[PDB]
Amino acid sequence: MIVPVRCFSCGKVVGDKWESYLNLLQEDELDEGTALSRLGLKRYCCRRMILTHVDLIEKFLRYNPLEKR
Amino acid sequence: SSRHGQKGVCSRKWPTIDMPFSETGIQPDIIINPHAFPSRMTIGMFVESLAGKAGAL
Amino acid sequence: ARTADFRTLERESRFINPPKDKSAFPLLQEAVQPHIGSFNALTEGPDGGLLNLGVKDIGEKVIFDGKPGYLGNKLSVSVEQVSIAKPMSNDAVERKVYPSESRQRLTSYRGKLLLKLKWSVNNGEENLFEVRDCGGLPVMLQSNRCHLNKMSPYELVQHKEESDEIGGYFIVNGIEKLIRMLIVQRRNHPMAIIRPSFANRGASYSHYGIQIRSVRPDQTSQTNVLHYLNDGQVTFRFSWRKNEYLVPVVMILKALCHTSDREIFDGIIGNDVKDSFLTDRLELLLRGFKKRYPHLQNRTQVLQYLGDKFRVVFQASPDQSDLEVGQEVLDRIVLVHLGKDGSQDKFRMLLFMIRKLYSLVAGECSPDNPDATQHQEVLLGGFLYGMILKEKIDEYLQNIIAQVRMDINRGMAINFKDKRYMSRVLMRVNENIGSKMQYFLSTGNLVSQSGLDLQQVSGYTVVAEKINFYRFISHFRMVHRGSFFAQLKTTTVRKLLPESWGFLCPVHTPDGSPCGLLNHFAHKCRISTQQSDVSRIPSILYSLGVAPASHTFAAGPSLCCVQIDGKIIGWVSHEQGKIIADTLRYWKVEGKTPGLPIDLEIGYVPPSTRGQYPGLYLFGGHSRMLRPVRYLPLDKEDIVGPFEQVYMNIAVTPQEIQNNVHTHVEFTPTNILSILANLTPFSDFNQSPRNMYQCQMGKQTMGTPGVALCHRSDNKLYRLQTGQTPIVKANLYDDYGMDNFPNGFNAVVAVISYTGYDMDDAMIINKSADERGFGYGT
Amino acid sequence: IVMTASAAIKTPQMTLPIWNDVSDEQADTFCKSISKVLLSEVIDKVIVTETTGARSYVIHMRFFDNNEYSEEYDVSKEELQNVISNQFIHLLEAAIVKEIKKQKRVEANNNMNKVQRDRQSAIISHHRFITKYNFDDESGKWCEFKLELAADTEKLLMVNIVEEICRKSIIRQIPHIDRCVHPEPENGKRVLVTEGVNFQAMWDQEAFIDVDGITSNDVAAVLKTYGVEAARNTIVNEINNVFSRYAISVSFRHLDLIADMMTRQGTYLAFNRQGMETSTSSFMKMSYE
Amino acid sequence: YQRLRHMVNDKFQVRSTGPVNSLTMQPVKGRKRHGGIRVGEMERDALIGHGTSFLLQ
Amino acid sequence: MNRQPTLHKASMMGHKVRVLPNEKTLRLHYANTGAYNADFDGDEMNMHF
Amino acid sequence: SIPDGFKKCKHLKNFPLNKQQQVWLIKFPSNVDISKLKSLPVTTMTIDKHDYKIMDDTDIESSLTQDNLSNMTLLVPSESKESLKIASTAKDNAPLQFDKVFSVSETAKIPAIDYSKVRVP
Amino acid sequence: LRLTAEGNKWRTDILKTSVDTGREAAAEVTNLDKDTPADDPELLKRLQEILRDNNKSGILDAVTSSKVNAITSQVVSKCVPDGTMKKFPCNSMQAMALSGAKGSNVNVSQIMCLLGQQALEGRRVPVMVSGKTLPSFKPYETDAMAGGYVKGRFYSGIKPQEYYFHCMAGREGLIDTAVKTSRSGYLQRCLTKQLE
Amino acid sequence: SEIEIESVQDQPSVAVGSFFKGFRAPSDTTFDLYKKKKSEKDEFVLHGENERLEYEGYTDSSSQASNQYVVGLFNPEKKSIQLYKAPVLVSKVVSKSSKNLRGPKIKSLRNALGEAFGTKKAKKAIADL
Amino acid sequence: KAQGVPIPGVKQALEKKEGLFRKHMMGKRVNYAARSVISPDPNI
Amino acid sequence: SVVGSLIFCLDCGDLLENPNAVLGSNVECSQCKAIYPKSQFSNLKVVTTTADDAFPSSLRAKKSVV
RNA sequence: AGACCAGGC
DNA sequence: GTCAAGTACTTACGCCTGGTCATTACTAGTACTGCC
Ligand SMILES: Nc1nc2c(ncn2[C@@H]2O[C@H](COP(=O)(O)CP(=O)(O)OP(=O)(O)O)[C@@H](O)[C@H]2O)c(=O)[nH]1
Ligand SMILES: [Mg+2]
Ligand SMILES: [Zn+2]
Ligand SMILES: [Zn+2]
Repeated sequence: MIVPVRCFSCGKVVGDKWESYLNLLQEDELDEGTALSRLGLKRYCCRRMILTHVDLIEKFLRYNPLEKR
Repeated sequence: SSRHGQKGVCSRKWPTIDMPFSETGIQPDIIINPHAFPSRMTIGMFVESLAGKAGAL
Repeated sequence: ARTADFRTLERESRFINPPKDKSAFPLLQEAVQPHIGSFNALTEGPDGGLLNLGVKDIGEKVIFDGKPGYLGNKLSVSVEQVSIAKPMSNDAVERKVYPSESRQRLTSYRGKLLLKLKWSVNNGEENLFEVRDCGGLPVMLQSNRCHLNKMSPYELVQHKEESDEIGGYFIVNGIEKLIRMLIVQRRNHPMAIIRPSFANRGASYSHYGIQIRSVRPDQTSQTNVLHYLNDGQVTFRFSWRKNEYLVPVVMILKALCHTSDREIFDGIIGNDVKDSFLTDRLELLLRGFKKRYPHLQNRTQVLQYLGDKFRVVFQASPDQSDLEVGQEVLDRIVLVHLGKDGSQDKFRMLLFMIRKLYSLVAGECSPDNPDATQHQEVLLGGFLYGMILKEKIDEYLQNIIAQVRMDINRGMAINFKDKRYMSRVLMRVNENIGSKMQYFLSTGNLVSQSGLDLQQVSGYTVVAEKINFYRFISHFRMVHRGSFFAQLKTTTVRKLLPESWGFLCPVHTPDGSPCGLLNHFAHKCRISTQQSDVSRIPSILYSLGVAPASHTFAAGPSLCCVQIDGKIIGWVSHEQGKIIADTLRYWKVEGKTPGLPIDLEIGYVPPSTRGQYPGLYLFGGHSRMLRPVRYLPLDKEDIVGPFEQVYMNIAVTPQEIQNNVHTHVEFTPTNILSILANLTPFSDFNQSPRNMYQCQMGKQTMGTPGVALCHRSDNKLYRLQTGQTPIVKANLYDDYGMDNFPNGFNAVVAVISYTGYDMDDAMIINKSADERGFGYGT
Repeated sequence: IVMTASAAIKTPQMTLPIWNDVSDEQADTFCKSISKVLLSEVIDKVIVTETTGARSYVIHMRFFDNNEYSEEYDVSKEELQNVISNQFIHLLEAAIVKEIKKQKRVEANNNMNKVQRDRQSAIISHHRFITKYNFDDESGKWCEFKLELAADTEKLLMVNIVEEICRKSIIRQIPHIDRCVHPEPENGKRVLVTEGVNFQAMWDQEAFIDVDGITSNDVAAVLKTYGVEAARNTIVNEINNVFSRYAISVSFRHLDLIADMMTRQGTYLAFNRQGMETSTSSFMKMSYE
Repeated sequence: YQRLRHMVNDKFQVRSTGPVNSLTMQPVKGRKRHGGIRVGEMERDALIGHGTSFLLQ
Repeated sequence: MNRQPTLHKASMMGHKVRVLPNEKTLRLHYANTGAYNADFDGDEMNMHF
Repeated sequence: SIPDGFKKCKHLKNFPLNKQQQVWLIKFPSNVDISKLKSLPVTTMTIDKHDYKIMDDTDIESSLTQDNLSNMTLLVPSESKESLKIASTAKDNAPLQFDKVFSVSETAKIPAIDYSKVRVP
Repeated sequence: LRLTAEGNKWRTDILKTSVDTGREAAAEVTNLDKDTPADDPELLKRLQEILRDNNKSGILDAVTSSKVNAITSQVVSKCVPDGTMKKFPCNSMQAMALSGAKGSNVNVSQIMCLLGQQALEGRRVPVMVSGKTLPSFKPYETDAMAGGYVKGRFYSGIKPQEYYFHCMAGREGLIDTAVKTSRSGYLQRCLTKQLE
Repeated sequence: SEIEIESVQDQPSVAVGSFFKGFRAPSDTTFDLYKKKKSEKDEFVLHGENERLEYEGYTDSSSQASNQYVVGLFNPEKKSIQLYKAPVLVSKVVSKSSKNLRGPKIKSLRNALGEAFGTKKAKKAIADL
Repeated sequence: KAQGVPIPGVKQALEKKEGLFRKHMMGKRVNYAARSVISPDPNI
Repeated sequence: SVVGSLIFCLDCGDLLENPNAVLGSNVECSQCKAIYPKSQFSNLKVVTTTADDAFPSSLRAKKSVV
């Protein structure tokens, strides 16, 4: 739903790389191979988190019960 | 399950220091038996394993 | 260059702000157009939708006084217009109730049903038009009577629904019910049928017969079966209530129009006068009618005989003469898809149906397989919802006569012209039709006093799960054959037949007891839901070489018959008939012709030796099965059907085109598989029972049902916490918006015997993966 | 075998051991005598000619060449005349009279030899309303006989009538036997398999068939003629070769008791509600169905 | 992979005693009604074939 | 222990018990599964005490 | 018993009925300008720079193997130019059956499949 | 489950023999002469007569299946184990197939050599009313591929018209699994009550 | 080859009727030709009379919106032909003996057993006991 | 045996599967029993 | 007006009576009430061959093979 | 306790 | 007395889990209200 802290297979902290990854794809126009490599994701167990994370919490957060719309 | 009809219950949440590990440093997080393949002939799961790992690299 | 791609920068942007214009992923909405577009067709369209046309077929029903040899006053009561309103709530001025509010109340999202009556007296002295609300009718979501109709995915979020939320389902008592599709015999086409159960009708019944399933313009059905007798004659068969009737057809042939007795001979026999099989079996028919019925020598005397017999069971009034109730037999039973003012066209089709039955017993034809999807048609669930709405306002229009039946019998204070008398009797009848529809959706049972033209009686509604989005999209593509066929120890109805190429998915079928019976569509198979044009097509068949059906004297397999939607347009030879099957195909794809639609199905059956009955059959009506294909001269999209497909050579890939034998090619060889069958990766490498398991298990996964889970109130719901998009995925995965609904996790899977705890089918997980949130769900 | 005790078996057979002395050519020509020949199997086509105006039928029927059917079926020209005379017209009259009752709801000259007039005179004498008969006495190619009706009768088909009587008229039928086939010798022994069970009629062919080695398929037809213990032996050998096709090994101690339970009364009792009506325990019968 | 909805927690029904049926005094059908599993006809005869007879009773 | 369909008599046997501490599932050895005809794709099977 | 507008024709035109002359019933679609035509094949022809297919339909109104099977009886005017009668010229009290039936019909060329542009390697 | 470059050359040259098997088997059944062309009007007349009968089409589909299964045995006995890239005992696929751990030789035949003839209820793939077996094939062709003989291993993959024939045989195994046990379970139910 | 055309009769001159095989009539039986001036979708009515029959016909207004039948009279010595724009009329023979035969208006339970099912008859045989 | 959806009489509470002999005498629900999914286990 | 074993009326197409179930010299139409003589209705002749599939045999199968 | 529906092996 | 043609009748794998639905018309009565 939101970015997983501490990837599943080895245990490297991964959860802080998500918003830097969207920076390294949008502002600095890099492909997904370089942008995972610059974030220190060398093992492919780490590399399949940030590559394939859906980040579906942004679709959840548009249903706010505590504000008029 | 996989996406190729390879269903099966979990059997023991096997501890990390008792799992196989690579020269890369990783350890898998699902072990599957190879004997579930030849009677079932789900080679689309074998070629997904190449296509998955070549994709994440 | 990427061979495929996830779009991270696009799918994150579409999560932040949904599009203020029309929705992205429009291919997801084309998978529910058979459900949405059928409910639209019963409310709007030509002639006021398919519920105003179903009112007109019920007509006027009368009941007389006992006040004095006239009977009294007529009371020609009727309905003339039914209309559905959008759901509104009453808290003074009415507010718009949105179905988010209806899920939380655990009520039924339903709109107002408004019938207006026609309380006529004395054949038109005065009329009392009074609009009467008949309870809350359950409206389905994202139709033209739902408030989610023309909403953007931005505005669907602001009304709490979901961004790419497809409708297609009814909310009944807070439960998202859903009416299934049903596969059934094609309309307007008499298929020659061999059944051993045709011989149990009585004495000397053969096993040969023919069977047309006509449909009225309000999508209500009626069968008309001809049996062959070994005595030498034939026998019509129908059913009005839930019981059968058996008429000799020469009575029906002499009732439909004014006939010379050689017209019955000239219609069956063409120029093959020297055919001794066909003459001698026809000797028994006409002499056997003059023997049994020595009277009845013109049209108006046959018609009074047939009206007197079926008078007491058609609930005919004491007003109706025997002659005008005889036409009421013919207007509502025999080949009703021509309707009134089609007595000649009903007559020619009967003479066609005799000769096809005489050519069946001669061995010169083959029995048409009723289980093969060549001869199949779809009940859309919306048209079933209009078939049931006709017979609940037919019964309601009869309940207000059974109330002035007792009022005549018991009471006396009766004045049919009084406004307060109408307002007193209508407070005594059960007007609540919307509860009789909500009972249908909540239960599935089909309570009708005139049991409809389909076999089963239960299981018409199934709870749409929303247990997974793969499960939820699968309810809108599933096709069930019937509950008659499940409780049946045969095998040949469950087989995968090659006529289902690109219509039924070969893979997506549940293992176990519903195998072969419940099966889904290929994803490009779309169902026609509205009447395509017919009107200009005979004007551009007569100039092409067809001599018309009123100046012909032709029948039999030696010629070919030209039929647009079940009526004979004319007669033409086999050699010319194949030219104007190919010329209309070139003219319907080249869309410069103003009368041939692209959505037309031109089924040409070439002449053979003891094969199917030859003839050119054009179909353009509702409820057909259609799929796109690419036509090789002037490369464009051509839209074909199952009856059409079994005589043309479409090639599966543009490299296997062979010289001068192939006409079409598929756009891709992936539009034969279903929604769920295209999403399994490298499907052409698995054993086929293992591809059929992923279609079953993959829609049983713990995934994400939606994102409106704060505003849902469903009794059980499975949500997986952190889902991912796959590395290995088909290009249809990113096309149906399946990134909106993750279902699993890219797991580092080691194919190894290492453990001993995973041998037979078992598997194990890393422990400290599951300590880190691997595969978590609530 | 087990559940229904079907004496009306779906496909009865019979194994006939050929002797070690008689020839293989002496077998596949011997089976042409046992295997039945319908009158359907010799007729090319039947051309009727109905005349009216005193309705009168001309039932002309065309065979094949005598060098063609007597080679295949070994049917003489004289025997084909008797089946028409003494089997076919008698069954044709049994259907025409059956209908008229219930409807009330190229060739040579004639005087070649007077035995043709005499043989015509018997058919007019013995039958009901046949007024002519002739048979191809030099080639056997055609038979032709008139058939008269009155004007009271409505129209008969008399082709569908004539066909079905040709399908029921038999040239040379051994009773309850349809076809005798000579397959290849499976595991040494010479074997002749028929498509019908009649042990009495196969006891006449001593010189061709070993009569003391005839096993069979129908476990009730061998119960009728070879006593009880041959049906007990047939039921084991017919239930052994249903596990032998599928290569399933099940021992002869289970197949013995299922045999001996089904023949425990001397008759052949199934395992169903009919075969258990002869039993002491009433709650066992009240538990089954 | 995929996680299916067939968890163990919708299983592991166990009964020592509990509610009984009214007109038979037999255990009740159901996991949620805290009832027993059935030993039907196909389990009864296979409990005769061992020759054990106190296990049948 | 017992597993449906109880076709032959060796689909309903008698076992000793070793009580295991962790999770809510029965633990069967592989030699027994040839005679119960049991795979581990979600088979459940009875336990009569 | 005459419905609305159905005016009865007072006077009619010529019909010269006497290897002799033969009566042809020829079909035309409604979009054919018959008011100036000169040729007719036995095949195809040209009308307004467009080809039309022409066949022989003798074996529908009659048969090609059997005499006297005609149905379309021709109506001719009387010996008054005032009313219509059955055609009769043989003193047999039988209608004058048609000999040759020509059916002018539309046709259009389907292009052949270009095997070099759709068979992509 | 790969084969050598020598092995696939063996495989793809025995499968070239199957390009004329469906016509030689058709001309044997219909009793026309050998070396008749596949578009012979005398052949196409009698093949249409074979389709209309159930019993005459049972022997067309039995002689042709008897020959394409003889092509199958030539492929498997040459390519296995002699044309395998990794051999026994290092070949983990064939090690658990020879030793009976899990699988069979007919399974590794479909994985590594040839998927084979797709058998229906004793027959080949069922035919339409027109004579086509599928819309991809011309009406009444004497090709072995058109009657369900597929030449694609699971390692390389099956063509979309071979995939649809493999779904017919796959469903039939699931239909006999589900509904036909109601016929055998009542056999043991009748057999036990008498013998209890 | 080729066929030459002399003239085209643009007026209603002759017509075509199609009854059945073997339709004859006495020679005094003459016919009537009717016409309403629409555009060139003409709709005619045939009417005729002898003592004991009526001969009435009509055009097929559903099929004459695109057809145009023409009768020709060909000289085989020449190649010339005339063209007569003649309609083709659906026609029928109306009798006079059985024309106005009619029963009553309303002939004042078991009545639906002439057209009933094979076990509908067996159940009402039980209803008489 | 009674002409008339219908109400089950006292014969039909005995006859078939879902009767009394087959459903409640030849096979019964039992106490002291469990049922759960199985997982494989060596070291047993 | 004679096709097969049956006859029709020349004036309205009605199926006439059986000419041997009706008395001498006259056959009357039941709708026109026009009368045809019994002469010109001399004999009703009809040939009817069996359907060339009605007799399946081993010897029939050798017809097209040879 | 049933009727139906959805399943699991 | 013997043999039929047609009927009437019974069967149809085992176990396990979830959900939903469930009598309708009417008829006479007591009470509400519009009325003079
Ligand atoms: N008596 C019944 N047994 C069944 C039924 N359904 C499943 N089963 C049992 O469950 C098992 C199901 O096996 P499958 O259908 O999956 C065939 P499959 O090749 O997938 O088995 P594996 O090779 O073990 O995976 C099988 O052993 C059956 O004995 C049923 O309806 N009736
Ligand atoms: Mg299992
Ligand atoms: Zn990692
Ligand atoms: Zn007449």
